[PDB]
Amino acid sequence: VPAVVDCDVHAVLPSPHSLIPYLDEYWADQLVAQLAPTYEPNYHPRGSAIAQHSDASVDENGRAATTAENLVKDVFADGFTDFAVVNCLYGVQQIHQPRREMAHARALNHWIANEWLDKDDRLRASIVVPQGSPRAAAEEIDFWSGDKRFVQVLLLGQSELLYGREINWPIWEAAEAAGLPVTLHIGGVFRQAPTSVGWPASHLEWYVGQQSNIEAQLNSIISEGILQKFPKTKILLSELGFNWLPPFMWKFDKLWKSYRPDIPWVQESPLELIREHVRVTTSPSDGAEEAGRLDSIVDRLGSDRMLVYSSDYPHKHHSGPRDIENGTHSPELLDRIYRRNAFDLYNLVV
Amino acid sequence: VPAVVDCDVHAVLPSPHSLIPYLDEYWADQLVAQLAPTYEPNYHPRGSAIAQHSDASVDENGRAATTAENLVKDVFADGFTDFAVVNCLYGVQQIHQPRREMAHARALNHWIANEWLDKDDRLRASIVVPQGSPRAAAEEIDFWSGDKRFVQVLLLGQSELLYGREINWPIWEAAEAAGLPVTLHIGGVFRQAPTSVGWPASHLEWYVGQQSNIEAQLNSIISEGILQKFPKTKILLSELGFNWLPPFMWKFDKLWKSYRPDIPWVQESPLELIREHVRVTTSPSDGAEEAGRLDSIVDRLGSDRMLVYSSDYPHKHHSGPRDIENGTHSPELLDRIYRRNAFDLYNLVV
Amino acid sequence: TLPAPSVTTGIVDADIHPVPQDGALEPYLDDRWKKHIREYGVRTTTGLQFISEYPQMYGGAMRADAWPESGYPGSDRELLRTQLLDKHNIQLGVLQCLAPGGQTLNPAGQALNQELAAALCRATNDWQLEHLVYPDPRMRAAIPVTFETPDYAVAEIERVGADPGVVAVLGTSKTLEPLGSRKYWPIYEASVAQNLPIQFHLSQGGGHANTGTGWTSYHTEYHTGHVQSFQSQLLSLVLSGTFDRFPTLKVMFVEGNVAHFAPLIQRMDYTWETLRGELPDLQRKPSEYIRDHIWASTQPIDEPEKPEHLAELLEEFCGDNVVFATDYPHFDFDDPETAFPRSFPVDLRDKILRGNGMRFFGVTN
Amino acid sequence: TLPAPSVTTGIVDADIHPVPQDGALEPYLDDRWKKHIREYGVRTTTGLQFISEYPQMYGGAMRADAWPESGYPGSDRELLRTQLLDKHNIQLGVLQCLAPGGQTLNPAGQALNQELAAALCRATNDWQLEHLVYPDPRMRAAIPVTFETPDYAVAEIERVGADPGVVAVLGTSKTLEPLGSRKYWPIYEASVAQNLPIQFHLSQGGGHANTGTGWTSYHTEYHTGHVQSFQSQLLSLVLSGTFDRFPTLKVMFVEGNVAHFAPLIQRMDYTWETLRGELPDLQRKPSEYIRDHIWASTQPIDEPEKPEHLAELLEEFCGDNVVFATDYPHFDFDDPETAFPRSFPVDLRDKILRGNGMRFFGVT
Ligand SMILES: [Fe+3]
Ligand SMILES: [Fe+3]
Ligand SMILES: [Fe+3]
Ligand SMILES: [Fe+3]
Ligand SMILES: [Fe+3]
Ligand SMILES: [Fe+3]
Repeated sequence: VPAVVDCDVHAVLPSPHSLIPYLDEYWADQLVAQLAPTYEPNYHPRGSAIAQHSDASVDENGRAATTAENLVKDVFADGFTDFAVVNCLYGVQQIHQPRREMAHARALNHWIANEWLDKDDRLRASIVVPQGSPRAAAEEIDFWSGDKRFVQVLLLGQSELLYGREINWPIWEAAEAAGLPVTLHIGGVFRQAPTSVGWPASHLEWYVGQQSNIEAQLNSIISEGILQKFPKTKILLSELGFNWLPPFMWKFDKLWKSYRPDIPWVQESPLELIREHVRVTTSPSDGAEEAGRLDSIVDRLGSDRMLVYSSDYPHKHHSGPRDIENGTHSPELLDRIYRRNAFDLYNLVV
Repeated sequence: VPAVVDCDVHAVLPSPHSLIPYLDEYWADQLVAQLAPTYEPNYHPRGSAIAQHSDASVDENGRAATTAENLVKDVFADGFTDFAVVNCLYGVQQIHQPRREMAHARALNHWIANEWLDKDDRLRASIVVPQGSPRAAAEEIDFWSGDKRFVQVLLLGQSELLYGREINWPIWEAAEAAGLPVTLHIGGVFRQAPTSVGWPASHLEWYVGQQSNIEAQLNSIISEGILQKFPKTKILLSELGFNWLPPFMWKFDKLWKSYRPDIPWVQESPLELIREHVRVTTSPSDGAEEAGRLDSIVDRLGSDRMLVYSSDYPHKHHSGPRDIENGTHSPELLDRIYRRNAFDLYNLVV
Repeated sequence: TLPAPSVTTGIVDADIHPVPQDGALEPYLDDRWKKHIREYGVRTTTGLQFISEYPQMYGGAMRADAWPESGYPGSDRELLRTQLLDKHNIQLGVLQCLAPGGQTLNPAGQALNQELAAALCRATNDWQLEHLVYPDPRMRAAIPVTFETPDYAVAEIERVGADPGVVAVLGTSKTLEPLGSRKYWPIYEASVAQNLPIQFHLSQGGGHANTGTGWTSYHTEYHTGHVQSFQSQLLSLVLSGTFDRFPTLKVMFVEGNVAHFAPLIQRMDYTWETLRGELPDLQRKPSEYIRDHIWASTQPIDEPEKPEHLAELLEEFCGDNVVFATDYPHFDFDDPETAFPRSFPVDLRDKILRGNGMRFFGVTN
Repeated sequence: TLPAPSVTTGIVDADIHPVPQDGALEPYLDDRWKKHIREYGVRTTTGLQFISEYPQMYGGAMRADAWPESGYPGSDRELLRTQLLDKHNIQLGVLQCLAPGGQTLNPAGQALNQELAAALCRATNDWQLEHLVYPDPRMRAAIPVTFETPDYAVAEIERVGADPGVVAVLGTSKTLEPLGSRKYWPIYEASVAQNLPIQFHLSQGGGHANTGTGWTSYHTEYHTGHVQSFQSQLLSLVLSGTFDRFPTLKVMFVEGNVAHFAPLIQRMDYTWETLRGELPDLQRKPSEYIRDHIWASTQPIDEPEKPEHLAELLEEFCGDNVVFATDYPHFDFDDPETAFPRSFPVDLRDKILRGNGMRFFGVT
């Protein structure tokens, strides 16, 4: 029996000090010397409406999801969820100094393993990797290969170079070598303008706009040959929406037809490659929870295998984690989303 | 005896068709179906006053240095130069399609050997490398390592990522292990703005300003530790001036004194490291050819092993390939500049 | 005085690419710029003398049958009259000249030398007016201006913008700031005064990489990626309140596809429901701006695996705001007779070929 | 009715960094912006909530003795009066606020929300005149303005620019276009119309990578790399003919160092000899604009290996346009009695400490 897996929930690092027990003295001393500048991202500004919903347990500082006890008390309360994949978005990937990036990426994962995975056997997590050095990124993936509670590699939607570049192929190689799916999460290294036409002037315009950059990562991944050179690769889009996929798929397919000899190794249609190797989390649902829209978007994708359930705890979205039921009348569809589609990613039984 | 080397003269590829006898059938049919777009760069606009001096043997279109016979005729006409090092700036590095980048860089170096190196044994050339993929650049260094008529590795001044980043290390690896110095020549891939404050609006703005990127590339190469991991590396600054070096060296040394524990592996000053590892061609001289100025610039560098002779054929600069003598009172200096320093680079004897 | 255009039995084609023949722009060029072009060419956001960072793949991305006896496709106005205007009953053919010479895409307003760029913009607008629009006013002009220098743009909209051979202001899809930036409001103001709408055509360049996350490698990435610029522009133009300030401004995204807009706008509304507080001066819900402000052209038409999805998505975007284009003489040219799927309803196709473009371009009967 | 700045026996300090105390801007801010900043912070060209993309290394890059009993260095008015203004007999010290304090340390003007940015610039200007310049009129204000929305910056210049407590207009070293671009001329016009000079201070941000060929890794790279921005902004401000259009315009490159300008300017001329014809409307040889238009601050003082080299190179720039700065309270703080080498010419030392600055700021 496949388990109901929450494919995207969040741990929030209290402060960089939480890294001190998992750091060599060289970096613990120096972090304290630096008055510990915090790499807390602006992806979900902590005081904005999306940071946490009002029903979320909070700590003494009013912050949700900074301890394994609060998250587990909230996510598993109703008994519906059996497992949750934790993604910690602390901004280690925006540390420019390549050695401090590595060390902090490692301590973070160590934080995740001791303060979260060891505290509840219903939690899994992604491997935060230093994307500034693809060599270090892959070594980080090998090191956590040992612990199987780590069930995917975390990458940010906006990278320094497109993930399909040769330069980035070690990360794909290390992920496939460990049998780990690769997830892109909303977030970015911000080493260029977030769009091809410059800097968004608000977080809202930025947040809506990051779907475009996922079109580019998927085109680059497929175009450069990642799915032929690493054919076991699985990719999960996390908290980037999904209703934008069909028109992108159709145009990509149509242009592949036009440019076959430019990319001869791509012998299957990008329609088929994406339905087979791409999975998408359902939170936010972006309007697919309205009447019939969930059947309509699955019709448009050409596939009922791609959408996997998530709650995106503890963020607040216009619709709730189970409101996707209002968009379908297929019991069998809700079964792929809640249970069976995620089995392809994590092979987790209840 | 050390031989008088012209450390920077330029072969000018006439048109992409000139590569056709050096490509596979795939890459040559594709290049003709594509109506042969030209990656001629704008580093020296063909119609501007720097592109060629008036005293140049031009070809049937009016272009200097499209043949070995036109360059050899002019460069060696006064018997003063024993060897010349050829750098073809044809912009294969701005080919985004990476397969075509490899195929056109390979075929460029084939054209250079067959129709320049095979034509006059006084000619040396650099290897052009496809820096879009460091591992593909590495393989093309190694492909030309048996032929010692290739005496250095060409890299553009502006790159995609700083040359000190671990992504780029396979280029210094392959360069060190084939004996070759690496030169940075003015030019770029233009995948960000040429300056840190936006795009230069004129060619003059761009041409003067490219010095800034060379402070950034050296600080990157030194600070990231290339001089300690590949300690035999030599770095030639072909055609980027040189008067800017001292004030940059002084600051880089000052701040190294404070920041040293951030880069512990650099245990010698950058001052010393730049003197021992970096040579700069002399055309353009940037006004060090005025009275007593060449002595001053050598004194500010704190060394006379750096300046290496070049004409920059066929480019026209305000001052000519030997007006540098008007800057110095030492015949020892000029002996170093005219042939001894470049023995450290190439070990070419009369 | 040239008459207003009239559409009756024929169609609107909102995107046609004519080219000046060699030297054809010089009569309209001050001599200082003719020399600057001989010496430096047109320096843009490349390190390349002649091409853009992504040159065309197969035969100039042109139709194989569209080449004149001599010159580039789109350079001979006879061939363009028979092969395009006559052959398809086009009665309003909006011209969008993308380059000053025999090249495919090398836009004038994108010269890093912005005094040069405004010059070629003015020349191009005089050349296409006397040489195409006035000989055959089935054609009209979308006038390129330097969006990156709003002073020279407001002046060119002022010089020629009232000419009846002019139906729209012409921009590029990529820019240094997103189009909702206050930087470009002076252009929107000058356009409202001349009762002109704005078309933004697919471009390279602009000053950033061609995606918001790196430069593309293969051609499937580059051509599919054009759509991304348009997604980012729509979001900036709507959320900045640009249409609160100019509530009669009409913009068309040209050759950015259409269907992808619909889920975009749906995601935009849905996020705003939670996060509207960050932008409390915006007067309307983001999707409510579409009907009056955002238009799109059809080429290169969307081709879903199930055809009935085309009309679904076009109604979700805004069925009144889709306008037909051919993109002649480009290789993915759209034929009015064969572009729509077999089941497509006739009321919608007739709007897209006629009424929809008529109302965007201020045409009556 | 505040008096014009009077420098006699004392010195000029061109770069002083005050910081508002927590909450102190909120008297000059609309309710909507107080709400905004509580909910969103001051978003900028990063993906980071509270810090910039290169956070400072050793203790926030502050000299460890300038921390008061409560606030951040620069936040105490009395400690700054004693540890700086008296201690070095600074008679004119120019405030340059690059942070509205509290939980945000990036310059106001670089907030990606430009409407927030202009309100932050405005509150800053009102706060620094009412809290520092007027109670202690030895300090004067370089007003931060929104260089990337010139409309808002012209409006601010016209609102407080004639205030006697205002002596300069504060920008940043990094920008989305090179400062020689027409985008910024309205701000120059509105500056000149108030007979105000403009100071561009070292900054991160701006829109591009911190070098023209990639993001730096190590702190030697980031800190040394700061001078490239300045090198880039000179070439554009000069070769654009900004100074032809605005012939009474004074710009100072604050904390970009000095020595490196000289062989840069020199290379500009040598290049311009051959290729001048690309820019024929350039009225003068490029080096000719320096003495009328381009100043620099000393700090952090260059340190050549042969100290004789220092004054040689400051003169190759332009000896009458080098002005002294402490950079209080930062770690590489320069001292007026100890900055210059023992063998430094003494007339050059006095007119840097005094003369040249009085000229830049219209002191008579
Ligand atoms: Fe999430
Ligand atoms: Fe050269
Ligand atoms: Fe088109
Ligand atoms: Fe087209
Ligand atoms: Fe400072
Ligand atoms: Fe400082």
